[PDB]
Amino acid sequence: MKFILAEKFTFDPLSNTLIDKEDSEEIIRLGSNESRILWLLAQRPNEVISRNDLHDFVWREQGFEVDDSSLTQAISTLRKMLKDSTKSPQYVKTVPKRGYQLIARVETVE
Amino acid sequence: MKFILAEKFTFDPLSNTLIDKEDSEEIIRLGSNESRILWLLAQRPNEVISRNDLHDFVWREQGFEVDDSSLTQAISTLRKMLKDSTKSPQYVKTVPKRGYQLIARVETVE
Amino acid sequence: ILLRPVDDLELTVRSANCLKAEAIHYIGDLVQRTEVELLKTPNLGKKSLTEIKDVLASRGLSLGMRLENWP
Repeated sequence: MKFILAEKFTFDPLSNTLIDKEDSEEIIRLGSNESRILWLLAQRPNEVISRNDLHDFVWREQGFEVDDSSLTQAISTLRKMLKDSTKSPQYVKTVPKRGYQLIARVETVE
Repeated sequence: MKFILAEKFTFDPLSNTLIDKEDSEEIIRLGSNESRILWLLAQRPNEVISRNDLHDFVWREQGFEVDDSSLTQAISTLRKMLKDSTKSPQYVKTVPKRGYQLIARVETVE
Repeated sequence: ILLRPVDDLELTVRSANCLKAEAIHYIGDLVQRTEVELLKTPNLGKKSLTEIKDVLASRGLSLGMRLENWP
């Protein structure tokens, strides 16, 4: 099933592609880790998810263990490639001591 | 058991032949390894397969003993024969440390 | 020596994470697995293997040796 974020981007959890409607010619390529993190965010629309829980769901299914700086770097690359605001709450933000938040709307294509 | 891939190719593993919808007369010859690779990708359309699984299923059936990088060479040859850009994959994706992916549409006639 | 936590080995955090990937808990577990078995691992590559084997040689017990009735 394909998801639409903030009526602007479209993304699918199964093929890991991003499409911007403003520039439909340029497909945006994302890494597997950030794509799975964003999909997990989309599964829970706009409610807080713990850093610990999202981290362990993303990487323990991968079969291997990494430090928690990897999560921060993945979110940094997610915000950078999406051209989301550096620290304003436009699409994705970080809520301290509680976890991570998404602001973009969820539109299931099918 | 013949497949259609991405609404463009017709794949025959029993005859290891690849046919284009654009080029119906042109039938391209693929080696045994590439045919088995694509056959497993088709048997699991879009679920992520593992490198150990491919090396096993391909070369444990014939009893061949090859190194792991032979899988990489087989995938490279398949990519060059499918005219699939590695930078922007449309048929075969490399999911790092998990294996490969068949993102193209796969249909089973009979 | 074979009964100490792999923590007491002074290895790079990458190596420790990789060893937790295979659930290596204590030392001696690390020594009954050869180099080819270990290298077939996500993220446990060449330089990490050289570091782990050099620290093992500082312990003096390189990878491979077998013992009796463990544990």
